[PDB]
Amino acid sequence: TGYVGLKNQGATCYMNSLLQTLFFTNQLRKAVYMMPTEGDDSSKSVPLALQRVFYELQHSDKPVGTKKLTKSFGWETLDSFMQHDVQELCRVLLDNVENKMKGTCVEGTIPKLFRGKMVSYIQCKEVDYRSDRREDYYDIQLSIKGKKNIFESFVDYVAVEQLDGDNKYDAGEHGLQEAEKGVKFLTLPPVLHLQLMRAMYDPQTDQNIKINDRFEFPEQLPLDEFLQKTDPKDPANYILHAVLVHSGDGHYVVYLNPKGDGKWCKFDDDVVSRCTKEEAIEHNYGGCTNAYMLVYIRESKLSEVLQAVTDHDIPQQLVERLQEEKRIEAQK
Ligand SMILES: COc1cnccc1-c1ccc(C(=O)N2CC[C@@H](C(=O)N3CCC(O)(Cn4cnc5c(ccn5C)c4=O)CC3)[C@H](c3ccccc3)C2)s1
Repeated sequence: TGYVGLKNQGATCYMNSLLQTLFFTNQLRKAVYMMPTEGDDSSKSVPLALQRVFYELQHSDKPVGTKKLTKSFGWETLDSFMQHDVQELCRVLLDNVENKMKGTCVEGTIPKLFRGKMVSYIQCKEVDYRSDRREDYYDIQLSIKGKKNIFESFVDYVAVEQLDGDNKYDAGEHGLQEAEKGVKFLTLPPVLHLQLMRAMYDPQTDQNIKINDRFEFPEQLPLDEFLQKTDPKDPANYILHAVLVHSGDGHYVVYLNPKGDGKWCKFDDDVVSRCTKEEAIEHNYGGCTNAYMLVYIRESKLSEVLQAVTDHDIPQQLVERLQEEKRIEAQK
């Protein structure tokens, strides 16, 4: 493979899977390295700690650890991971980084990479009144129960809902109204984080029940037909980068093809093996082991996103600090 694993330090669950997905977002990695953590607290700093994991992933020949990172964002006490969805762990990390990059030359990399735009509208069926609000989004949550595949989930996602008796829209001056609500996509970003809604509410066992149902997703994904305006110059065609997997009800795993080239690996904690396309994609449709999150890259943008990273893409200042820091760790 040429690729190093992560040590599975706590019940950090999905974290290793997420870290790897993020690491192989090369345009993100190289921005991360440029963050000015010169005088950042060694242990309190989330942005430092991420630089450390990345550094190590790029250099270590031996499984990489996460303790200082876990501690940094204070997710240690058991339940810290269970209580949160994978996209929340993402948000925490990216938000920290987004903010650290403020006032620098790499200011703006996060939104640049992950933020798409969207419109929620309410349209009264009988009256002229229409509310329009554009929203930003860094990730998309798809319904799967009773959907075959991505297309059916996306369909549902932009589906029109009717606001009738009881759910009647309060149209302000025009009282209650039969009205229809929907969402529609203005843009998609270079990198597309999709989460599949496999946990749902239990009015019985009162826990999060996992839906192991088959759900189908393609290696290539066209989305122009979900846009308002399409663009000939750059269509919304997406390339499958990463499949975050979970089996049971739990072991966590992630398949990547880091260069987007269909050369897949399986990343299970310390153990990284090359794997077949089948093992990565169809084998994880489900029906138990199955995907819960996908990562697509916009074909047009692959080469900037997955731009090559050299060892000289780490500031030598940063290297110095980490090397010293590693050295001083000398147990009798
Ligand atoms: C015995 O306890 C242990 C001891 N030692 C180590 C580990 C444990 C464990 C304890 C519990 C484990 C477990 O099995 N859990 C808990 C976490 C949970 C998890 O990893 N999640 C991330 C993916 C997730 O966010 C995806 N997602 C995001 N947003 C959503 C939905 C649905 C609606 N919305 C708005 C959604 O499904 C769901 C939660 C697991 C899971 C996996 C797949 C599908 C559903 C749910 C279920 S493992």
